[PDB]
Amino acid sequence: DFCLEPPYTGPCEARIIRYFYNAKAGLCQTFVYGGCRAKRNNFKSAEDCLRTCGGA
Amino acid sequence: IVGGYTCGANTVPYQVSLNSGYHFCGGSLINSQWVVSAAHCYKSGIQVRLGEDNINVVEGNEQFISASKSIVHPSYNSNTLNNDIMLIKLKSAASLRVASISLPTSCASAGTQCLISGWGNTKSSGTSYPDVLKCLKAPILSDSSCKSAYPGQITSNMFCAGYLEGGKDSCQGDSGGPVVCSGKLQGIVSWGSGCAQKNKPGVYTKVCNYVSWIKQTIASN
Ligand SMILES: [Ca+2]
Repeated sequence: DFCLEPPYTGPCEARIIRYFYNAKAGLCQTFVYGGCRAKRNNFKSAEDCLRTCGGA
Repeated sequence: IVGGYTCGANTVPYQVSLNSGYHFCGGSLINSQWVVSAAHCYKSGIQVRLGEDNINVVEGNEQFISASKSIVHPSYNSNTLNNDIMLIKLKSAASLRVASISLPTSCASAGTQCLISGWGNTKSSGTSYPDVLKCLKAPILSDSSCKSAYPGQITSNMFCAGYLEGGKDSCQGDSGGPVVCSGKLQGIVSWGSGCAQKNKPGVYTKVCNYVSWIKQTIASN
């Protein structure tokens, strides 16, 4: 379940704000994504995040 | 920029901030209407901010201009990060605190270095984004040491710069920013393994290999 994986910033240096599902808190939180090599628990909006991972 | 120093208001006139409601990447002004940055900084709705020092407060020397076009290198590979370069056309020309940086005539050799600048994170372990522009002088490293640091990940279009001891490096928020050597734009902040880690120098897009692509692309768009 990719929804249970920790957020992945990646090797690139950008400071792009994305969302990830935090199974412990039961909600989607923001994190800094570097711009490349994104894993699946990485969404552009809280809505996309909740629709895909909400309640996992 | 980890281990750097405050550049000083508008002392790096070609440095720009890419904004999408917040600073997410840097870039370099190479023409009154064109900016060079990293391909992985591609985003819709980009506003380019020129003449910036403190990115959080309006000081009066700024020019906020929307991008009209964003051209990512046709051979950019999001997996290997090869050809990580992009051109952004400004909706209107900037009024040249603000100045363009020259493209290189030749590639720089190991030992040269260069000035790296940006508003990225300043802590190796932790998070701390600055208000003002930070600067760093780091030398270009040899291809062999770069390849030893990142086995099978370095292409001919990338070069390492920094210190093997660690402590001085580019970091998150610096991507797309300039690596200027001898008044010429030699690199674009691209990637690395963590920030300012020992034996893991920063990796940059080798600009000297794209000069003809840049000139022709600017001219036909
Ligand atoms: Ca400002």
